[PDB]
Amino acid sequence: HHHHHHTSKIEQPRWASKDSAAGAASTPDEKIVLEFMDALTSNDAAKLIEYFAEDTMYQNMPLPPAYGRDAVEQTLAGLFTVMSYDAVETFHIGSSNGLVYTERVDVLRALPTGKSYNVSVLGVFQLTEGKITGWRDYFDLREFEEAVDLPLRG
Amino acid sequence: SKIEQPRWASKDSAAGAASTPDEKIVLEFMDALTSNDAAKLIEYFAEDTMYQNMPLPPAYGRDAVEQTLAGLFTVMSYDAVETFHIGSSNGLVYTERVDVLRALPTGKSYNVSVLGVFQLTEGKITGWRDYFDLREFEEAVDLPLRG
Ligand SMILES: O[C@H]1CCCC[C@@H]1O
Ligand SMILES: O[C@H]1CCCC[C@@H]1O
Ligand SMILES: [Cl-]
Ligand SMILES: [K+]
Ligand SMILES: [K+]
Ligand SMILES: [K+]
Ligand SMILES: [K+]
Ligand code: NI
Ligand code: NI
Ligand code: NI
Repeated sequence: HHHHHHTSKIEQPRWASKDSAAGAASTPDEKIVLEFMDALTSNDAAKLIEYFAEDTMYQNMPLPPAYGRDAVEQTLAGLFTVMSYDAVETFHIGSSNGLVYTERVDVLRALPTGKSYNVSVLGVFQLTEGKITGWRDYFDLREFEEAVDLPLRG
Repeated sequence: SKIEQPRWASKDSAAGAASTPDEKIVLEFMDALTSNDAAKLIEYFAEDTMYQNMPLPPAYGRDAVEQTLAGLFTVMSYDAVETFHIGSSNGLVYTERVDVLRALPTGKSYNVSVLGVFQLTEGKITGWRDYFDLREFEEAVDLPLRG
């Protein structure tokens, strides 16, 4: 067992547009996505999975995709066993053609190690009738792993 | 040596097409990338810009950006950049794409899954940030970039 380490709080980057609309909802889809982000910090897969279509998809890119609502829940749940969302901060959101884009920092705690880390993520969401048909997050896995002693690949 | 379109790519035939003047530019900026000319690419940038491949430190200012590009270009070159999804809002443009990248010391290639954001002011880039996993690139082409 290891104590919860300090949770370093979130830098507001120099490149963060200070047009305060850039990080604000503008479509019903965008509104949904932002709401979904807020749900992450609940670390509850049953809460999250309701946002998804049956015919959906989910992938942290340095990690294998989950195809199908059933696969996605397993992946989500799997993740929630070694890590936990403390905070999700979306600097920029935007949409087009059914896709929504979020520039974020996620604040995560590796459960086994108790270590915390702030992750630069750019995610894309696909919606269809208010339901997530795809969710893909882009980030660098090695530096999260190293930061919190949690080898996640393989 | 091609790029297969992944089963999750929007079949919306507009999704990957440039939709606004800012998105036309970004799409052009990336054909320009296969030139692998830092001197040319910097044309698209404003003086008050920044550039970061997020696994690597940011480059602030146009001269930094150019140099960091030039440096990158010493060890690698693009061969292709296919863009599946493109969209925008509030002067930011997002691209989901695949960069085929070749390592100059080893000759080995790797297709990189990328999601990038661009900030434009009056048709000039004032921010370009690519999100991707660095490790699987290195491991693929045997070219370390973050010791
Ligand atoms: O932001 C990412 C980082 C860690 C894996 C899941 C999360 O969605
Ligand atoms: O697309 C990325 C992948 C390799 C590092 C630089 C490039 O911009
Ligand atoms: Cl799909
Ligand atoms: K700047
Ligand atoms: K917005
Ligand atoms: K839009
Ligand atoms: K488009
Ligand atoms: Ni231990
Ligand atoms: Ni301890
Ligand atoms: Ni501590």
